[PDB]
Amino acid sequence: GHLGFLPRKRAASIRARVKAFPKDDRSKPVALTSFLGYKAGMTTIVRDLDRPGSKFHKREVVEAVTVVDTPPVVVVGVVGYVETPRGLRSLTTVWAEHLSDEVKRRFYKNWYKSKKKAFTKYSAKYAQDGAGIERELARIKKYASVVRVLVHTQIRKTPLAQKKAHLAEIQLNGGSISEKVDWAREHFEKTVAVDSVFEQNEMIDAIAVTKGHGQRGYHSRTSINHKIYRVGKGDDEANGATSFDRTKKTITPMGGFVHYGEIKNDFIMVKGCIPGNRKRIVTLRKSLYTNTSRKALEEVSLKWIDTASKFGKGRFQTPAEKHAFMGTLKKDL
Amino acid sequence: SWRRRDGVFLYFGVIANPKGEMKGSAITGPVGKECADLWPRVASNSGVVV
Amino acid sequence: MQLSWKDIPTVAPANDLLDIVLNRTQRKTPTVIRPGFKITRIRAFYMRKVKYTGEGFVEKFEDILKGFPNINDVHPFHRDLMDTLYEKNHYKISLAAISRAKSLVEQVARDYVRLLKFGQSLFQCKQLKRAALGRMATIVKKLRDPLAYLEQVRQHIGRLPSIDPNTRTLLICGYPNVGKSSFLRCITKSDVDVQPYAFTTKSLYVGHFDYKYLRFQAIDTPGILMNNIEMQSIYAIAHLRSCVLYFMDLSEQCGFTIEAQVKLFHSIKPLFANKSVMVVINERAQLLESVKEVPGVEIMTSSCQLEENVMEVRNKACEKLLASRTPFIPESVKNLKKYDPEDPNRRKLARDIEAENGGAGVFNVNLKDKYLLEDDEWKNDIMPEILDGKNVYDFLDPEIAAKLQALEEEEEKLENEGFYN
Amino acid sequence: PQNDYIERHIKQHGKRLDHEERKRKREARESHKISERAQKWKGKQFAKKRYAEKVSMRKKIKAHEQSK
RNA sequence: GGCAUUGCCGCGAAGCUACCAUCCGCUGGAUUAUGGCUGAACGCCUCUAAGUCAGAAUCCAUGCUAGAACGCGGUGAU
RNA sequence: GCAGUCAAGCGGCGACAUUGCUAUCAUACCGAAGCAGAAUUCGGUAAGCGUCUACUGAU
RNA sequence: AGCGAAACCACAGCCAAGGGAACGGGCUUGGCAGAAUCAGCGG
RNA sequence: AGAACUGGCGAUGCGGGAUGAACCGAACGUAGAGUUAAGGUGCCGGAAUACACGCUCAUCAGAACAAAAGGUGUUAGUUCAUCUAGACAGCCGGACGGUGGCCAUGGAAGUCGGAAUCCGCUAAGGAGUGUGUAACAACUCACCGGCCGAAUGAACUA
Repeated sequence: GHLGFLPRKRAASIRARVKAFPKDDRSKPVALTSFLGYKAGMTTIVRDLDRPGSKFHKREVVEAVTVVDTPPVVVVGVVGYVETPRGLRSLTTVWAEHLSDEVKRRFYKNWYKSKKKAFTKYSAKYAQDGAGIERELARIKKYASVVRVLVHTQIRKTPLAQKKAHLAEIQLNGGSISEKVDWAREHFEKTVAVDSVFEQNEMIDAIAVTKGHGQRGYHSRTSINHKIYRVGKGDDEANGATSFDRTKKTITPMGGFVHYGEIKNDFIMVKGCIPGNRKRIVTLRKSLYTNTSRKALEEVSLKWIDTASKFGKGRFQTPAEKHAFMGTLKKDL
Repeated sequence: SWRRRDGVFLYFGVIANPKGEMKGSAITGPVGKECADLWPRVASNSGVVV
Repeated sequence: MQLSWKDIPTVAPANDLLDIVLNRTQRKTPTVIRPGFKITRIRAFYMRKVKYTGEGFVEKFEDILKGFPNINDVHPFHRDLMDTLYEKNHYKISLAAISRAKSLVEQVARDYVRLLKFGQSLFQCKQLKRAALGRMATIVKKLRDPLAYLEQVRQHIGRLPSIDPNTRTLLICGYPNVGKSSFLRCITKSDVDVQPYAFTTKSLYVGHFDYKYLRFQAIDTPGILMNNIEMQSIYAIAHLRSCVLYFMDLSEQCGFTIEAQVKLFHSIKPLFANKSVMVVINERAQLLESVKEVPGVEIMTSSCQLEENVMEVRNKACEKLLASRTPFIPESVKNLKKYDPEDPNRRKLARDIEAENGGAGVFNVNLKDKYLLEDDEWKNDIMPEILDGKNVYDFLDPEIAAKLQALEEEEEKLENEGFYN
Repeated sequence: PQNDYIERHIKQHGKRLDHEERKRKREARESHKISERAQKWKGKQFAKKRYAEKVSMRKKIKAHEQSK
């Protein structure tokens, strides 16, 4: 078949490395190039086709939709890069002096046996009155032309049985790299909302390690046009309540997800399937380009999401509907 | 069966001229959307749509 | 084929066809062999090369032959017409010669294949192939004249305005530059003039026109004064199922005087009388009245600028050929003026608006304000259509509060009654 | 359709606004094109054609030279 | 229903899994042949010898895959 | 092949023309055809996609 | 868990070209690439 | 295949042709000192990126066969003519009379077809070399007049 994914050798790391990024923005302010999350699972979506000239215009359309868990990303550092004949080089790096336990644990494999005496000499130095620390920022600003921001997932919010986080370097495209570094510093230890990185109808793309069929699979993959249908928030009740049906419920299937915890945090719905599987980290990017076409220009018209249980068959969408139709039982009044 | 855009499955040799007209005036049978809509000429010559 | 020919394959000159066949056999067939290869493989190589060359030549000859129509068997009218455009005997002789050459090529190829099947030396096979190719080229090369004639005939016949003899046709005859040249142009779309020289119309122009919702067409005679053009025109006037018309001029056009025109007209007596003849004219009265000796004719004076006379004559010819409860309407709809595309103030269709703004079908359908709803303040809808596992469409009715009131008290009735004992 | 359709079009509208100039330039480039092709199995055919043309032209010139 | 190294009638998620089910599958240059400009050589002419515009599905750039297991850089720990 | 007007050289021969049967099939920037238009073939370009050594999974 | 052979073995292997009967595997010109080490396309 | 003759291998080192039986020099005790042959002198390779003449830009130059031709590619010569009576090209102009030279055609006045090409005159001209005409006409090709200032035009040969 295709020799571009051969040899059939397992990837080096579960986390999918991001290679390319957009170039620059001359006028717009600092913006995040990409976002990351975890694959919650897959469900079904039904809407009305507003795509112009469609044979099924204004007719119902059903397609599988993946749910990605995207807890608020938090910034913990900034990395400066300088152009060289050998390519980009990270000449300097800096932290925020308040690394969360989720990040400190990633620096160990025996955290239980570890003395946990990390980020002390630098943190104590960082605790000084700036003077020493500002030298690195000034050096980065003087020479660096591309700046990357270190981020990690708030695994504590997710239901995964994992405390260690992962560090991902995210690039920025805003001009006047001095503005970029100033913005990065002002956001140290702060979180960025999901809605502030991506919006509805965006033709973003995602990359993740596919499921291992076992050495088939388990490799890094990419696919463009992973359109986001609707971004949801865990605190904003009625996320599963679509625009049309507006049924009071949540996207979490009855009885939770198959071999995965219940979704109770920020999440995004993406058209079609996505690489990887449940309990796997994924990354999101804007495809590095703009897919100018009427397919992108259309708008979402979500009508209903399949939230039935996946254990056995399913006759109900929410517990409120089951009790009314099924009535009482032995285990009830 | 085959998948329909409405969200539900559906399931239950003849040839025609270049215009799609069949050799009959009282055609009947399971004339689904694959023929009732694809072949408008046949749909008029067929009574039992779907 | 029908009475029209425009799909005849181009006749490749012997040199061109020979070069094309040589290129085809050289490229498609293999070209690498050595004496150390299997002898049977080399025999098969040579046989395949020879057979491919022969088959290509034969197929090209057959395709060239099949494209040309059979003059003899097409139609007596078209046969006679082509007999004057081209030498019919030469045409048949050339076709027979091409067929004989193709048969000879087939025989040579078969004989060489049979002989080549039992070759004894590689150089012997090479010499046999060389001889076969040389003979094929020599036979093809001698067809230069017939091939050139066939190419010329194909070029000339690829645009003729031939029509079925049975179709209603009008034939116009007369001296060159009589004035009838403008007749065809006025009756039907054509590019002809009344320029003051004799043969302003060399070809047999044909043009279609309609009258009384019935199709018609007219044919202009190039000129009649044996002459090749005159013979060709006669061999189509006589055989066509049409009405023959004559034209005359007094002293300016056609050069010849009225007496000479009448004398020429009387020369077509043996065969013209059977097609409902009519005459239009662009001591002299007696000569003009002499046309009345025909069993039936009509003569009227006119001019090239007398368009109404031409229309009346056409209508008369068409007539002669042919001879041979109360509804209910929403008056409001019809009161509005009918669509006027040329009017800038017309009720522009959705097509024009979309083209101006939405362009082609790439535009999206919208129903804003389309519904005949009373209040425009809420011309936007997000229908629930589903609630608590039940369709909202089964509950959306006007002021259902009246019905719900009668059921409200049932909760209290059940509670105090005590169905739960 | 008509016996002189393309002829009628040519006589009514002539040719392109620069057809004569383009044709003259193309013919002028023939000398350069022939020389370029002569130096660029097709070579055998090109050489044979050029030699045949040269021989024919020389024979025609020599035979007609007897008039003077 | 105490047994069919693995039971039958009626069902069954999951592992498996395919339009037998689903989503997706790139945007800029340099050039071959070719169509021109200027301009000679050969005082002319011309597309080319100096340069240049348009132009190949070709080549390279864009992206994806793995990453020299002795190619490299930055950071928390002593 | 047979005989020849055949003739640059040239010791009596002789490439040249004429007289007798017997590295693309489509994918095309480009030009020609008597190509009104579609269609068409031709010279055009490209093989792009159509029609005991070695590791295929590994330490 | 423990016992425990045999066939075969001048020595044996990273490749392209030349090498005359072509045998290239130990001659020449160039390019490769890891001590140690599972497992094989239907070679 | 048969077979007359002379040299090497046979039994033959070593130097060189980077690579080898058919090649060139050279045939042989172990050694110290200097000069050669083939073969070499930019590097792997020990030796001058020496001197002078020009030749060639190959879209794979250059370091036993298709070899007859093509190039308006290049470097130099032989032959025949023009040539200061004004070289070629570049321009302007002449480019005519019998004439629509003889024959049919619808027509053909030079250029759709058949064959002669008569002939006055001039510096110069075909009853016409082509574009071109339905049939004319116009430009013009070889042939000539004016400007220009010298060597040029054509075929072959290395």
